[PDB]
This record gives sequence, C-alpha cells and structure tokens, in this order.
Amino acid sequence: STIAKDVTELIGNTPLVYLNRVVDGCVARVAAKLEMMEPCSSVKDRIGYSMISDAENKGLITPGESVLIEPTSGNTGIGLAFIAAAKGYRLIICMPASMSLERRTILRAFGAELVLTDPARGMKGAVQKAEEIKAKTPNSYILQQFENPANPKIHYETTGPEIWRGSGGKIDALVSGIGTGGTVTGAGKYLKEQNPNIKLYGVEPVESAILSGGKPGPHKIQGIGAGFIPGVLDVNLLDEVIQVSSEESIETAKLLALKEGLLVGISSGAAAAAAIRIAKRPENAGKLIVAVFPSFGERYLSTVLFESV
Amino acid sequence: STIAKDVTELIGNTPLVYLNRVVDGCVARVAAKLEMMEPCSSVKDRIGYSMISDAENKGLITPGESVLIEPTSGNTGIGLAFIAAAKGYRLIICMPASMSLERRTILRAFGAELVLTDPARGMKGAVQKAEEIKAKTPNSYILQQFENPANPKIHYETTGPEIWRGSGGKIDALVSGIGTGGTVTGAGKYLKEQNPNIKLYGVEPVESAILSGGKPGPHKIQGIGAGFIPGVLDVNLLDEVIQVSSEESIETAKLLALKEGLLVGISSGAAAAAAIRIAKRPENAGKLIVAVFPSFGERYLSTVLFESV
Repeated sequence: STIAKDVTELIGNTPLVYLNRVVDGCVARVAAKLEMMEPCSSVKDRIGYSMISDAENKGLITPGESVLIEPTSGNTGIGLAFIAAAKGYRLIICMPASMSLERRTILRAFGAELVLTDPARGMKGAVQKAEEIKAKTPNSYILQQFENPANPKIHYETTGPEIWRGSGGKIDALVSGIGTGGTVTGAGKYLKEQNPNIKLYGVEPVESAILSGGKPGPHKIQGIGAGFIPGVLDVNLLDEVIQVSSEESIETAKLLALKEGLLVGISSGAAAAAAIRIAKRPENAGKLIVAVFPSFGERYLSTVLFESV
Repeated sequence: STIAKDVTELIGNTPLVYLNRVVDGCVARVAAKLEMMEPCSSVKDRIGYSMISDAENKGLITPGESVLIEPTSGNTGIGLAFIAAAKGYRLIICMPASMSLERRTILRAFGAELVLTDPARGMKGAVQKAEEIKAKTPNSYILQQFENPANPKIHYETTGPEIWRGSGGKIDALVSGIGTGGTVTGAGKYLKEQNPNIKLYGVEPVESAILSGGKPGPHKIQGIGAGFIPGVLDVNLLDEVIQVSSEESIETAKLLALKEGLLVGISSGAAAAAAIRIAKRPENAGKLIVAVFPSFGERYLSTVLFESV
C-alpha cells in the first residue's frame, strides 16, 4: 500500500515537462518544473510544510497551544493555511486590505484568521501588525519566510534533488524567479554540488530590478520582485539576473496556455520568457535549461477577473 | 531522465490519502482518490485525453484539420480545452449563458471558442446547438461524453488499476459520485475483476435521485445528478446508490478543508459524506473504503464568490 498518511506526504515530487511549441529559434532544450502540481497549486506548499515542521522539530510550537502568524498577501499564506489545517494549528495571516478577495476566501476555507491592514502602509504595515499580534499573544510564532533557513533548506532537500534526478543529471542551467530566493538558493546550492558548471539565472521584473542595481517599484508579477535582498537569498550563488517586463510575462503565460496547454501564473511566464531567451543564445546549443513554474494560472485568472469586475 | 514529452504524459497516477479527523465513529478506514492533483484539477483531464486520443487512433480527427465540439458547462470543457491546446485542435464549447464566468475565462485561456446558448433551454439547448454547428462544419467531431466508450475505458485502464495498486489490493469498497458514470463503471469493472467481493457505491443528490426512482430536479452538486442514465453508466455494476443533500455535501467539503487541509469540490463533499456513512456501518468494521474526490475546491470557491457578487 502507498496510501499517504495525510496531505503533508503529498508535497513535492512534481514533474518536469519539455516546452515544445514556444521554443522556435531555441538551440537549447527547455523543461519546466511544474510547482502547479503541488496540492494547493504553488511552490509555497514546500515552505509552508518546512517552516512549520522545523519549528515543531525544535520544540518551538505545539498543535492547539501555539498561534502561528505570518504577514503574507501571496501563496505563502495558502501554503501555511493547508498545513496549519492538517496539523491543527491556529493561524493568523496579516495582509493589506483590498488584496485579492479570492486568496482571502481560500485562507478562510482552511480556517486561517485574517487581519487586514491599511493599504496605504502596504506590506510594511502587515509586517508591523504581525509583530504587534505576536507581542500580545503568548505562545505565538512568526514563520518569517524571508529570513527562515527552513525555506531554502527544503529546496536543498527536495526541489534540487528532484530536478537533478528528473533531468538524469543533464540539467545545465536553472532559471528561477526570485521572491524569497529560497528556491534558487536551496535548489541551486544542491545542483552546483552535483555539477559545479551548472549556471543559476535569477529572474526579476524590469519595474523592480533591485538585484541589477535598479530602484524598488510597483509591478504586476505576483510572487517575485520583493524590492529588497531577502536574508535567505544567497546572491553569491547567482550567475546572472534576467529582467522580464510584466507585459512579456503576461504574453508568455498566454502562449504557454494556448500552445503547451500549461495554465501558469504570471511569474511562470517571467521564468519561461527568461529561459527561452537563454536557450536562444548560440553558446547554449545542445544544453538543457530548466525553468521553475511556481504556480498554476487559475488563481491569477480568478484574481484578474475580480480586480477587473 | 523522466522529463514528460508534453502535458498529456502528466495525467493520472494521482495519490490516495487517509481521512483522519472527519472519521469519528467510523469502524472502517476511509481513503480519498485525489483527482484534485490532475494537471487541470479534475478527473475530466483523464477523459479529455482519452476521448481525443481514441478519435485520433481511429483516424476520425487530425490536428489543424478537425474542429472538436462538446456541449459542457463543467470540467469536461476544461479537460478537453488543455488537451486540444497541447495537440493543436480547434475546440468549440457550447453551454448556457450566465454559467460561471470563471470557467469561461479558463476555456478562453486554452483558446477554446465559446458558443453561449439560451439559459431557458438549459443543457438540452447546448446539446442542440453543438449538433447544429457539427452539421454546418466539415471535419467536425462531437466527443459525446455521456455515450463515448473511451470515457469508462480510461478509468478501466488507469483509475481502477491505480486504486488497486495504491491500496495494496486491500480496497473493499469504491464510493463514486455519478456524473457520466464513467469513473464508477470503468474503475469499478476493473476492481471487481481483481476482487469480485468489492462493493461499488454510486452517489447522487437527494434533489435529483433518478437512480433511486426519484424525479430529475435542480441541485447545487456540480458534476453529479445529470437527471438521466448515461449510455456509459453500467447500472448493473452498482451495489448501492447513496443520496447526499447539497447542504451535507457543502458541510462535508468545509470540514475536509478545516480538518484535513483538503480543499475539494462540493461533489468530493458528497462522496466523502457517503463514504463516512458507509464506514460507520458496523458490518464494515476493519474494511478499507475508497472515495473518489473528483476536483480541487478553488474552482467552486471562485464560482460561488462570483455567483454571490
């Protein structure tokens, strides 16, 4: 019997797939790591598990005693919420008001408590509110996705090894959109240990290219372009940073659905656009480029449709 | 290397998971077959593949020559749309207007053409429109999900064998919500060939219990209670039909998210409610009951939020 104990044993071991119809002019092969296949449809299922699991293993939290807290407007909240549901933790998510009603409904479905903050104060306002709730709540614990070593650690332990095994050791390049930088840092570190010649390409928005020496700015690429260097990002592991526009990311996501039957988030569009550009460079002829596709595209299409209506 | 050729090689081989916290009073173990893990988040990915693949293998359709047509307001349209995208088929989906705008946006993302029909005429109106488009379109092909033997065949070839292998041959009962009846017929037939003592439980809404001798009626359980006996359903394979209310289905889906961290469609709630009832019967002590969970719950939460707003 191979019946999973619970939903925590369903995380990771996601497939690689070749891109076939969006790669005209490419001299390298491009494969996508499909984090859309995670139980709650994003890469954040991995760090929702690892950050809660690590705290438990260190005796820092207890189910039905500890209150988990995270300031997050994105998939980290959903990854934490389904694990908190399964393991029986109270979870408080802090985010600015007027953020996707769709994401809020999913958090509430898993029984997460929502604390909405002043939109004018943005993410900083949500971080401050999370710290204030922690201060006044005994046995409370903030996961701290941008600083928590369990974030890159799970990518070193699972994501990287899966890409190495799945590619038969043939991966030459990893292309990864940087949010926390946990994926590129953890998976990248593992891959460079297997083959030190592997090149790691960070992807950031043109509109917030802080790793390239640009100013922090607003952009439509959900999940990447945090506008600062996260504690968990090892910039020294990066071999190049590719800038992709929100427009190019949206167009590439549209072509992935139309031509590959892959419905992916805008950040997957960004990673694909960067990987296709790298695969067109003649010095990469015959190589295998692996792009991380962080999320399924239904969440975005739902979010856009609500934001429009 | 285990890199998939394309998205068609990512279908099936979905996990089984034990239910742990919604099974108080159960003397049998309950496991869920998670079709939410399919690439486009429902069981219909299997029959989208099988119905197009079968037509190709019989030389009935050609990519970039043939126009595929199906009248469908549900997941069958999405399953067909991502396969049509990958394989390069023009696809026309006929459905009543005022149906989920969210589902329509997903179909359009995959490049499906939508033909909306008079809401007053319901599904019958969409079926009539599909036949009229077929008549006037050379090289056109209607999949006919309720009559197409490729529907139950894929469940005989994949779904059933996966449940048998995944359960280590220990499955005693399959609990399956009946839409087309392809899942219970195909998987059920295979399972009864491995162990003829296995019992097959069909699930239908209280509000449209036509297999129980009730009248066809409206109900909120998306994917089941078609209000007729499909051509592909073998009623003689069914050992019992369980009726579940829309209210009980919604409450069970809510508890699966809160207690198991499983965000599932209302029809998964129906299947779970039926399986939990069966597992409480003392004559089932020590047995393994497997419930099919046909879809992920994000589509429903999105649909409800739009229908409400």
